[PDB]
Amino acid sequence: VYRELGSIVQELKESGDKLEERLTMLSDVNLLSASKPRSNIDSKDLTSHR
Amino acid sequence: QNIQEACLLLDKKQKHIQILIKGNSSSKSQIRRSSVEAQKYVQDKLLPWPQE
Repeated sequence: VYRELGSIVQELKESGDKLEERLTMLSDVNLLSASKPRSNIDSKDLTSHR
Repeated sequence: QNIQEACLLLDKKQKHIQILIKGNSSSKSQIRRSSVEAQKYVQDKLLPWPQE
């Protein structure tokens, strides 16, 4: 009984941890379509600087 | 000679009765421990799982 209940909690926990890692990824500001353009030119934007 | 051999048999059987009495007292004590061990396993290991 203990061994089967332990498998179910392990599977639920691994699924929970993978969900939280995906939600943190999908919340990255760089991936969001609604990112207002920066007013300042990025230092990596060599063409706009030139 | 048969009377002497029968006395030695009586003594061997008497030693075995003493071993059996001591063995049954030990077994009664072991059944009581096994009952407490099973209850303690249920309390410490099984009952916590629903909250997780």
